[PDB]
Amino acid sequence: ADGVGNASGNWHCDSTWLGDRVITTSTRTWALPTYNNHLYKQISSASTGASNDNHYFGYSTPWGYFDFNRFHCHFSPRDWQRLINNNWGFRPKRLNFKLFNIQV
Amino acid sequence: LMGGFGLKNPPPQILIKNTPVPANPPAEFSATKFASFITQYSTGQVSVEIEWELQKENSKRWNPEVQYTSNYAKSANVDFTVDNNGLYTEPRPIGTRYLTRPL
Repeated sequence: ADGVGNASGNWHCDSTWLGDRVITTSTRTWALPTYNNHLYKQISSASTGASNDNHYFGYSTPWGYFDFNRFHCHFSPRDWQRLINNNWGFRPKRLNFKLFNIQV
Repeated sequence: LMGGFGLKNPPPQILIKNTPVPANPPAEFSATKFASFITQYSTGQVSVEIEWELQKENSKRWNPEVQYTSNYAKSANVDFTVDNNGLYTEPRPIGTRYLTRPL
């Protein structure tokens, strides 16, 4: 907990290569609108003229979500080069996620 | 100026010689130097081990570097290999300067 005038986090974008580990860190700035005017909505392919293969039924939500699942979210092009030229393999190990400096 | 490491005290010269083996001397003494020797030669193995220290690349450059690479396309031979007669060849000079640094 911080006040109005104190930052709640620092910018960290970095890549650290140690031994058989590489640690990527990426910071981005985001913007979140209000979706659906705070409503849940039944959504469907009804009255879309959809083919049978395209039918669906579901719900749209007021919520947003964070998606970091792509490799350029993490590796820079140079970092990706270091990985692929020097290594027979790699896998993810652990993850850390932070949201901070909220402004409404 | 041809390149490499100038050394006050370089790796020493290593000198090798076949020891002379006289042929059969005459039956009466002569003070003249022997000119007559058994012809011979020698062979063996030699090993050299050098430890090298590396200076790692610290760069914050965003975009990919230039790298030395072999050509991916097909060809009749592979670079830095023997041919069908057993002759090892080196296709080209390879320098050391690929990675970059700010000035």
